[PDB]
Amino acid sequence: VVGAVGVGK
Amino acid sequence: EAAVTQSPRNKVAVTGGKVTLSCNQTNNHNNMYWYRQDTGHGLRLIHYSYGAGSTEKGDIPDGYKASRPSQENFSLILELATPSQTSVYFCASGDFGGYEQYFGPGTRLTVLEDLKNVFPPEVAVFEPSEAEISHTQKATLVCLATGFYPDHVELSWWVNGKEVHSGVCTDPQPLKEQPALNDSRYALSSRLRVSATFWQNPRNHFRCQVQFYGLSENDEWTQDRAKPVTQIVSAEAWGRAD
Amino acid sequence: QKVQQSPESLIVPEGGMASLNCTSSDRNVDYFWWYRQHSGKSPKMLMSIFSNGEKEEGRFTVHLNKASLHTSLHIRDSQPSDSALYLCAARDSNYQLIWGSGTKLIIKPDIQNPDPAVYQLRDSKSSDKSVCLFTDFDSQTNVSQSKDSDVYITDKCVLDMRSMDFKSNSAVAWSNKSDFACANAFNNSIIPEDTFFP
Amino acid sequence: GSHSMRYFYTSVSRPGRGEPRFIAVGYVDDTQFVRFDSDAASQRMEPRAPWIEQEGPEYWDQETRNVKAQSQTDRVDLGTLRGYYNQSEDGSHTIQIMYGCDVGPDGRFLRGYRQDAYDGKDYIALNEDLRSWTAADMAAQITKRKWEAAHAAEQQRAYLEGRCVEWLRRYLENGKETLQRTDPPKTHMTHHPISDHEATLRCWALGFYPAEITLTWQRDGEDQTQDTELVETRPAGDGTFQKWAAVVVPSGEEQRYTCHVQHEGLPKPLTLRW
Amino acid sequence: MIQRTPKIQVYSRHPAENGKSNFLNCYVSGFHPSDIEVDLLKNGERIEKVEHSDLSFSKDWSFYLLYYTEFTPTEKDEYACRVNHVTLSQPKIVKWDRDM
Repeated sequence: VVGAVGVGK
Repeated sequence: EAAVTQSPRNKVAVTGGKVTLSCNQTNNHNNMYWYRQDTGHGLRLIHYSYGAGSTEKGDIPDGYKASRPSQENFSLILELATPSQTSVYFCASGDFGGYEQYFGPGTRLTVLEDLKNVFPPEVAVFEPSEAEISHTQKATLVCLATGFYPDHVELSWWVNGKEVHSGVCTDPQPLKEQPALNDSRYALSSRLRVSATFWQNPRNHFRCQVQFYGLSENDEWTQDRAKPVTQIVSAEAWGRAD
Repeated sequence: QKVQQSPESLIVPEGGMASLNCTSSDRNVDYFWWYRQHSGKSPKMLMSIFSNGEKEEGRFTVHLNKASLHTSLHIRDSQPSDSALYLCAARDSNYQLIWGSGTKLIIKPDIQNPDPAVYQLRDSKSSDKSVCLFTDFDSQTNVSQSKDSDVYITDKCVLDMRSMDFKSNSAVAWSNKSDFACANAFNNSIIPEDTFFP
Repeated sequence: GSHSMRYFYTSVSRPGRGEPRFIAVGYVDDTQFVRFDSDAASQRMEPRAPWIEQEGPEYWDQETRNVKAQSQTDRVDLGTLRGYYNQSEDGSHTIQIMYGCDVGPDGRFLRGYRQDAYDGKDYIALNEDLRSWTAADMAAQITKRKWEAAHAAEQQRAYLEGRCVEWLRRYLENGKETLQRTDPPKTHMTHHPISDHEATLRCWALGFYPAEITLTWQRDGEDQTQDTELVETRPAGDGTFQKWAAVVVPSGEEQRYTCHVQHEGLPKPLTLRW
Repeated sequence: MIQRTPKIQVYSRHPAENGKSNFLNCYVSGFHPSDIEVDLLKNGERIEKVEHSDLSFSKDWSFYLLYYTEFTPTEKDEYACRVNHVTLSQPKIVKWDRDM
């Protein structure tokens, strides 16, 4: 499953 | 630094009207959500967006529309208003789980079937009893706002032009004047206590202000009364040594 | 409703402990949240938990057992500033939140020096009639609803004079009929005995 | 044996030619099983292995929604990083992300990874503690301080320690016959005369799985690593891999050189001689 | 922007026996950036139906791709792979050497 936390970079 | 804003904040509408509620985040969050809070269900997701241009449905998406023209703006469009869409609508922003969903102030929408039941409140201030001053050496002021419909009003106390927050308390819920009737006109009360020496000074000015949210300029009035627009109704009382 | 919160209402004395629970029916939940909503305000996150165990931050303690999908908020040293709706959340099989009905915390204040009484208040000009004010009563006294259909009695509610550090309960009654007096008012409730009368 | 799951993300900017292209692939051990392309036609997460097709349409709807979410995230990150480095507004740049978890023989969390990159160079990386970040340049510290205030390490650890290993174990059981099997190499040797005085002995390894393999020449026991031609382990297209190794030999000394094949699918290491 | 020249290997999936169906593989690895144009050449002419693998990258962030098509090797036909990339001043040709 996909679980990459995106938080803005 | 979380800044999620909402507009409008209070709104009365008619069955069949269009209500467009708007939300604005400035936190560079790609995810924005539109919730709705009713008693017994908690927060319920209507529509949400994963990014600019996208709009996805939630769990109660019937009767509602949404639009995300930019990363910063997210709108909820109620094309044909129904009385079952009377609720408090919350907009939230976040970042794909996401330590926290940042919530907006919330909009109080009351959809009515006819505007003819809308009435501004009548406000009166009641000066403290001399018995209370003698017995407890404190003075209490009571402000009553009666005969208003719908319920979203905002009561505040203004002492000498400054809004006060100490010794101030307002009833959490308006009470119905005729609870049997549908579209019953409501009533609200508030208290303000200050020192007996403060009340005896005639140079102090006490004003109770009630903000009524009702009809807007674009709404159409056809009755022979005053158009119950969103307005302010105040009542004042001056200190007295007696 | 996948997220189930219990209790529904909780009346906790000031200074005591309040334990709120929440349980999910969706087994595919990896994260739990606790949100606090003060009356007429927006929800705001209080605690977060995703690992089995306990997590303390101030007076608040959160517990998690992912086997039973149970989260528990424990507010110790209760203060009247905690009376709010407490919402439980859970991360979906997606990455959205499943919200619960909510639990209502009511922290009854600690009135230190009660001095109950009833007073008559007069209109500033002459726009209306007169009212009765029941004030300075302890938290034990419960204001019963107005019976007589011509008079309306407001709910109990607390004041706070921060400068003098004085808290006082209050309730108001008003009627439009002339045969209305404070002695013959508030009878539908259980007023105390020291209740002073003019 | 220790098994692994890892997702690879690639986002290339196309300034003026459209929106950034997002390519995503998922690899359990060495077997790809999911794929997504933004410049495709399906606009959906698509299977690339037989043991993942058994999952319900709900799986293929949630994975499509979640993988599309990262495409939006990387779209804005692409311009955010451009400003950090003060690059031209018309140039193409690439963001690469690798993340995944590692289980052991038991099935328990061994360790997890999360590594981001910009233009083929390291940008930020989650440390082994799953609780702190490592920046490569001064512009990645901008991201680190933002991510440290958003508790991104906690959120990423919640996946690596939880949902990741949970579904890796599920994937392993759904494809026992394809993932937990080892295909030993098919080894043979060939001989090509360079001239009437020299020749090239090549040692072959065909159709082996997984990728890990070690091929070494010896001259009477002495390793010939300096005089040897080694090629990168290459895919065959059917899930198995290939690798061949050459050494130049004298005319009459072909029987002094031995090739050694080491692979976990072989119970004992092979020794090839001409 | 550290740009990396691609590495090219041309080979067949199974050992080459004439008249028997097999796959022709051109494996391009260790290159950066991702934009690359690769064609399979039969006797110097492009092959129309060519499938390619999904884009991925190795530990050093360098990409790798595999282009393949079904074909039948002969004693006469020569096969090669044409790879064009930003790091190449001119297109690079790698002939398919059977047994290599």
